Amino acid sequence: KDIVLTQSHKFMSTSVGDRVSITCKASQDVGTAVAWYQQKPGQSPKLLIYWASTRHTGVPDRFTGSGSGTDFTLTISNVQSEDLADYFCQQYSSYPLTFGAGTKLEQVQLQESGGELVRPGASVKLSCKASGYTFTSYWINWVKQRPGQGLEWIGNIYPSDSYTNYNQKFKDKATLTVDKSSSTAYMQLSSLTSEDSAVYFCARWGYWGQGTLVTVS
Repeated sequence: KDIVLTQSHKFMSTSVGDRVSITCKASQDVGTAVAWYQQKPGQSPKLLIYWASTRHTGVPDRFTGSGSGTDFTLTISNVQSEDLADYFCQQYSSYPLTFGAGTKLEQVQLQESGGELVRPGASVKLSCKASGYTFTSYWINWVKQRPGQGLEWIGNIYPSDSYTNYNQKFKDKATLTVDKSSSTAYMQLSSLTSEDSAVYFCARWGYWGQGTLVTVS
């Protein structure tokens, strides 16, 4: 059974200066293979914490993470205006990678392209141009985010040899490939329906692309 992460507060209210804690409980033991992300409207998720309690490069000391096993916590000590955003936990213990549903608090580069209007039933090809690091040394992941909804992992690919892993839910709907020469990863989706309309992100450890919007209509 897929690992389910539960963040019990879709919304949390706070005031500038306050301390806030958001929790995430895993349906299964995930060791400390948990990451926390911040995401603001119209922007891509930003990595805050990984391995449950390690702060990512450039994240203010205001953010701390803790926990192991099934219970994890993200704490922001002295809330600032710029911290008002959605927060998501994610586990990377085993496939399929999964995310919590989100809590709304109130030189590496990946450039995506390809998103547009597409006719139902047809196919679309999304691209993700990687730069600023060695393309063949990091797994590239693709994630789907339907407007106003949460994150769903589609699958990943190792560029050196194109080994792939797919979320069973997407096993034939999508195919992942790369072009080593231009450092770009691609994802093609077939038999499109409105359930496929969404923003699609490519991401490697630590960095997400800006997202590309696919609209089936």
